[PDB]
Amino acid sequence: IGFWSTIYKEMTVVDPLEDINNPNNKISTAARKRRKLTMKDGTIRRRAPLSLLESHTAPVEQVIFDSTDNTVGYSVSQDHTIKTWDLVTARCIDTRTTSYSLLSIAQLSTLNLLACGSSARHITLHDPRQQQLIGHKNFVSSLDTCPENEYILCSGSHDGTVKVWDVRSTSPMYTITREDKSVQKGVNDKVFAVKWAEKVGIISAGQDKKIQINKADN
Amino acid sequence: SATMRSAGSDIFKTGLRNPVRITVNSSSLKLNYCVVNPAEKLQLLVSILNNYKFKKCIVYFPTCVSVSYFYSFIQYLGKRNILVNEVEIFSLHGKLQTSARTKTLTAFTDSNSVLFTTDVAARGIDIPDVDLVIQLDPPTNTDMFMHRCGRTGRANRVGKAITFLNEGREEDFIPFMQVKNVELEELDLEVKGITANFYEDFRNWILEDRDRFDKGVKAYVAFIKYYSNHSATSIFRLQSLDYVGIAKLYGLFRLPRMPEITKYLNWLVDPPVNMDEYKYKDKKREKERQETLKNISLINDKKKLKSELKKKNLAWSDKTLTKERKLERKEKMSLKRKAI
Amino acid sequence: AREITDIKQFLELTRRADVKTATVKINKKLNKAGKPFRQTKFKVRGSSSLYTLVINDAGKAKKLIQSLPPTLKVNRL
RNA sequence: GAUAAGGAUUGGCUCUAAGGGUCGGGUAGUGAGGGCCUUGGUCACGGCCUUGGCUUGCUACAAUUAACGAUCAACUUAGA
RNA sequence: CUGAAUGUGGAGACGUCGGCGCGAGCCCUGGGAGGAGUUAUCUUUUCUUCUUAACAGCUUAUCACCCCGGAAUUGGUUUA
Repeated sequence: IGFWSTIYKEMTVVDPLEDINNPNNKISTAARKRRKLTMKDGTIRRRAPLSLLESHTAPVEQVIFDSTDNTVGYSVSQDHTIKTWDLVTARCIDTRTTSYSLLSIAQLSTLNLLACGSSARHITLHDPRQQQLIGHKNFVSSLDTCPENEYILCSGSHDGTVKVWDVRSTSPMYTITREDKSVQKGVNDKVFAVKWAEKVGIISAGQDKKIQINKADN
Repeated sequence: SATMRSAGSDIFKTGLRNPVRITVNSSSLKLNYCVVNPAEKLQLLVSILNNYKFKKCIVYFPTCVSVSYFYSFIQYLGKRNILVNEVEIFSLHGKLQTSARTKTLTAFTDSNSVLFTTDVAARGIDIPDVDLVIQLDPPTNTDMFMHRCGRTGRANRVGKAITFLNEGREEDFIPFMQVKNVELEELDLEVKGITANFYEDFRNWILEDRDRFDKGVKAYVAFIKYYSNHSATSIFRLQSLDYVGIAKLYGLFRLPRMPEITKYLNWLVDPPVNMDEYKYKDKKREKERQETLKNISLINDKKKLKSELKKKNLAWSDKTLTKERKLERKEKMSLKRKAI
Repeated sequence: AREITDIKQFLELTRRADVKTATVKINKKLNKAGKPFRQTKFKVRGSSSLYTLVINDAGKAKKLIQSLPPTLKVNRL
């Protein structure tokens, strides 16, 4: 995981030339040309991370900030784990092991839960100091939380259907499908991104090029 | 082929089945020759280039290294304005890259131009508007001679061919061509512009860069080898060859170590010049030369050990050492017994 | 006689009903590198042949020794 | 073992498949990107939105014998 | 990786001589590790041991044969 700054003046600068120019020990002409061909789109500013949070053993799928602390960094990876991070010291504090790989993570700090959608077609609820939502038929790729309701969260999955869930329940209360005549259910129909926008509703996007908007207001 | 009769019985090596030989026969061009001392030959070339009237002159050289070396030296002479004419000088030998050869040939074919070429351009190819052909030396084989001077005379055009002879066995080349039904009318050309300086100029231009010295000596040795592989052995004799004259022609100041030089015949410049102070003028190779100089004794000892091991591996070497022992003992005994 | 390379085949041979004893033979010998080593031959005879397993590794030979049945008489050398 | 020799100053013919890989060429004008500047409003030395002055792109003349140079990687005495 | 009557084929099973190639035993011989003899003088000296059976597993072939191809500028080739 990379810990980065919005203000680029606060990071050490990296010089692509310096690797092959300052030592210049045994770099071949082919290597030099290959390195030079990576800077044809002008000389754009380049920066190094503030820190590297490295404890996972498999690729990391999502990382989020704590909705209150802004120092706690819950993340999910493919090594079956949810890891919380101390951003000040840049280390893992606590680790929870799940039975299947995790693909999406969302936080409900107003009722203190973590919803992690896994590759096992279900969303696990964890207490970051229990219940699982089922009904999806493929990888759960993205999650989001309703801004006005405290118990409602949306989930998108690779089966082309978005689903809205109440935390207290265990079954979907509405199942949004992609409204398109040219879309096929299993050929090109996936949801890679879903968003709960407090002013327009539910935004869905994926394998179909269309960006879909659904009301999702009471 | 324009000389298909020469390949007499070798045509059946091709595998002819039902063959029919065809012979087609018809002063278009002039065939001259000059008998001059070799050390003047290049100067004579210059005296032809800046005086004769031509649109294209093709000058033939024996070897490729000679083509490059003399091309560079003539360019240097033209820098000093030794020859003053609207002449553009090109070099084209067959060891170049193919693209360079094509570009040079298409530039020459396309305003008064001189070409320094080996036998690559002698046969087949036709450059229009070629007026003069010079053969700085007669070819290694005489069959190609008719091709080398054959680039001119198309449609009975007024073109001249000139050849140069070494003054020693020149009495044999003309009758040899006459028997082959070729008449060479002797031409007398004055050696203009040489009193004393030309060889001095060549020598002092060689002293500037050791690469020039290397190219000159390499070209001279290559010509000696080329002369070794000569048909009509009686006409072109290695013994009668003017080794000093040829070396003077190339601007050299020392005869390269050859079996020919040792047997059939040193410092041409009477005050000798040492190679230690001779600078290669090229930065990458200067340090290599200095390193080799600092490793003179080590390489000398490597060669000494190689020589000793060759001595021990020769035919019945132990017996040869025994015989040398006996001869040395008897001779050193007689060296005192006769005196006493 | 016969030579075998499979260790479990040797163990299966030593586990048969009609087995008398097994011989363990030690040889000190040189390898192609010149370093001496200890080679263990485990010999047991089946119905009509004598099967020999040659092991040039001390640890593998020790594990095979430990894996022999406790009711099998073992002849050292 | 080819290639004219094998104590010496080794460099050795013409044409004809390949001879380890890779990279590299000027002088001028204007567009781009970086760097040092600087000027206003804005939020408690640091941001946010704005103002004027080493890399590469496009055109115009020389060079096209780069037939040059640079770098990486390989290699040792066949004599009894 | 079934095979009756019936009909065939192979091994058993076959003259003598010549040179060439290959293997084994014997002979010759270098180093080293032991033992014995001679030694007025010389002699790294003289003698002797340094072995691997039937059987079993892996691997190993001249000849012969198969496939492509189509040859005089006649090639290949044996001690013959």
